[PDB]
Amino acid sequence: LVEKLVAVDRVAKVVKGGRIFSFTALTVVGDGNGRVGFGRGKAREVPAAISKALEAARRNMITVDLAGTTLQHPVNARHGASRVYMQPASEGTGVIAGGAMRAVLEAAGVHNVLAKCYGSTNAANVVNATFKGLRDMTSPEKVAAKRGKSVEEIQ
Amino acid sequence: SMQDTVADMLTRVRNAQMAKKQTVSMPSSKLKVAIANVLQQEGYISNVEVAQEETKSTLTITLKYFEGKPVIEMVKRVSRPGLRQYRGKDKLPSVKQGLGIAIVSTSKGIMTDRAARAAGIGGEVIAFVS
Amino acid sequence: MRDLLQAGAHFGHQTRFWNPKMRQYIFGARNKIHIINLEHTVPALNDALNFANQLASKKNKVLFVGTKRAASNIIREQAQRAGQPYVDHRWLGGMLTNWKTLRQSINRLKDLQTQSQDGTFAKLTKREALERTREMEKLERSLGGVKNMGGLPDALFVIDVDHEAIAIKEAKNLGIPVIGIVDTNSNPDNVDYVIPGNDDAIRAVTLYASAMADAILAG
RNA sequence: AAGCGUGCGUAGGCGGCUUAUUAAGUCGGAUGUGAAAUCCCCGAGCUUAACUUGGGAAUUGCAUUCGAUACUGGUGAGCUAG
RNA sequence: CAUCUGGCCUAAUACUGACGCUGAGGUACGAAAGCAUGGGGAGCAAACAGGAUUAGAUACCCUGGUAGUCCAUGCCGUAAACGAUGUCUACUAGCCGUUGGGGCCGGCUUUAGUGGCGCAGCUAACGCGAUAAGUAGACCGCCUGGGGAGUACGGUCGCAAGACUAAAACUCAAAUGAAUUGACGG
Ligand SMILES: [Mg+2]
Ligand SMILES: [Mg+2]
Ligand SMILES: [Mg+2]
Ligand SMILES: [Mg+2]
Ligand SMILES: [Mg+2]
Ligand SMILES: [Mg+2]
Ligand SMILES: [Mg+2]
Ligand SMILES: [Mg+2]
Ligand SMILES: [Mg+2]
Ligand SMILES: [Mg+2]
Ligand SMILES: [Mg+2]
Ligand SMILES: [Mg+2]
Ligand SMILES: [Mg+2]
Ligand SMILES: [Mg+2]
Ligand SMILES: [Mg+2]
Ligand SMILES: [Mg+2]
Ligand SMILES: [Mg+2]
Ligand SMILES: [Mg+2]
Ligand SMILES: [Mg+2]
Ligand SMILES: [Mg+2]
Ligand SMILES: [Mg+2]
Repeated sequence: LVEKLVAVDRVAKVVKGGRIFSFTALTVVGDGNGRVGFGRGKAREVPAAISKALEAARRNMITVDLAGTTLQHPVNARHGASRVYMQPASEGTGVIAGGAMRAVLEAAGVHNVLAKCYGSTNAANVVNATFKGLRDMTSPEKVAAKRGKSVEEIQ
Repeated sequence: SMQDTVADMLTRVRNAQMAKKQTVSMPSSKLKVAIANVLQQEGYISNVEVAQEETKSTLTITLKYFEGKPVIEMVKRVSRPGLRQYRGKDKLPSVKQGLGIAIVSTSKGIMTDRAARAAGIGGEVIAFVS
Repeated sequence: MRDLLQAGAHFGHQTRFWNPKMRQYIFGARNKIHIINLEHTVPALNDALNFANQLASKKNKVLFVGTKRAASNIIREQAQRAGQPYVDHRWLGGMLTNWKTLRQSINRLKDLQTQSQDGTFAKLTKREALERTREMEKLERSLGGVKNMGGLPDALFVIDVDHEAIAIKEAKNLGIPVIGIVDTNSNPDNVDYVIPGNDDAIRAVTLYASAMADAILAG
């Protein structure tokens, strides 16, 4: 279960005599075969917040059916003001994607994909959108299952 | 006034599927019935029944669910009265790489995109269903 | 199916507070009162009540939730008359989710209820002894029927889908199974073995509880 | 940042249902055309490479002609949910 | 209160047979203030005058007070003219009020309005939620960082006050929305 720390920010809160500082971290975990999850942590120091985030990320994991090591079809997804588009590529390309997206793609076992973010590039909302896009992508088996056909009769 | 009557059928169906209705009933016409039969063959709905009253006919579709989700996930009008589509034969659109159908009107009737690439034709693109 | 129509489960609530999502199991409104469907109650109560024995066979216990003040004094009895856990004072937010939190309270309570009546706690003041007694008694108020658990349950059995939401939500969070007597004024939303019935009556609640304890008795 | 203060209306755009016909949009085939160079692909000369060069592919545009009629348009005949 | 007059709702029965929707230009109407001619003028009251308060007080407060507010006949064409939400059509859980009708046995149901809650969905959030900001279709209007500037010049309109149409050089790296934790409030 390989772990990928995506973002680490320092946030402040006003009190009567000055500022109280703290840290948030956003991390991704996955194995490399179709299971990935993401989480967030908060703490007064950076390693403590990272630990908290990783523990919150080891739940909220999902499973995703994928054609070899690329997507089954093109995916549109969004969370809040962030939009992500993903396309299956053919072997020999890498993950052509930017930052927050890769960690969700690389940690689930995707090796060839064309990906592009529109809208806001907030890392947390981008990771949320990509997660939602992989969670609701379907394979050629569930489609024929729910339609009363076989995998051959459809394509 | 209502001016697209096929988009109205697709909207009635889309709304019923997310209100979890069992059947949906609309006014009927030859093109609506043809499209619903293409939906039935592909396995997206269960049953299609038309019934005439004295002069006007009403059409009743019976929907499908699976794992507590509706079977029609996406249904989209493509060629509206404000912009008609008319693809050729190399340019027929493939919906979700082939895990969905595209309803096409050609001079041999209404069919799906994969069924018209075989015949070597293709006219107006009615809708995408995935 | 006649004992179903016998205990008082015929009537539901009044025809203004009905969660609209429970109409597939509604019959009519007599004197402005909706009635459950016995065909949908007695033929589903048994489909749910098979699972209690089919689980106790492997011997994994099930928690029992009732606190609505009209079925707490029946849940006190009919739940420890079958050798299982119980909770009948309040849902005590975050027990099935922060179990590692309430565990220390349960340990301190077992130590204060095990070393105060069998360990000869002497050489102390009477006022302090009475204070510690009242403290462990209030600690037993909402932890006593769930003392010898040490593990997370395998399924819950509720008496009001409405009044026990902090429990059903926690169950769905932790992925456990849940069975409840959802009435007409209650949403059948996430209780996974749903049984209709008049949750507000002493008789119907007690008859369902007796059937549950008997189902778990064939162990 | 962005619904005219509100109507009514001209050009325009878009328009219910059934049927017969037409074949303009739409779709298919065939024929002529789309200079060479350039871009791309095999491979040949330069010691290699730039570079030069053989053959292809492409130039999916245009026009002419023969067909197909589901949809949109035209024409005739019907209907009553607007 | 009389006279003249427009629309809406509601029930049957009959009739016509797509006669429709939207609309660039164009026209009609359009609060208050203001203008023109002729009247009227109780109360109120821009301007103005005096009395206070004040460091000062061209203000707030007090005593007065003319335009104006009213009528007749015309002009102006603008407002936070706001639901800050174009018009038209269809569809999608429920519960509680209220106005005008129809039906039925105080209550039920239906139809056109007008309010409060609220599932799904939607939204940056706040919120909206059959009177949508949900799901869709038809046509129109408008937006493209802040200032300069809704201004200059040219034109049209107006008695004028002005309205409408509508830039640029130059300058800056922000300006803005919604929510959060403090602090502060005559
Ligand atoms: Mg604004
Ligand atoms: Mg308006
Ligand atoms: Mg016209
Ligand atoms: Mg026309
Ligand atoms: Mg032709
Ligand atoms: Mg050439
Ligand atoms: Mg006609
Ligand atoms: Mg009248
Ligand atoms: Mg006639
Ligand atoms: Mg109009
Ligand atoms: Mg205009
Ligand atoms: Mg005065
Ligand atoms: Mg204005
Ligand atoms: Mg405005
Ligand atoms: Mg009402
Ligand atoms: Mg009424
Ligand atoms: Mg509300
Ligand atoms: Mg809307
Ligand atoms: Mg909005
Ligand atoms: Mg001006
Ligand atoms: Mg504040």
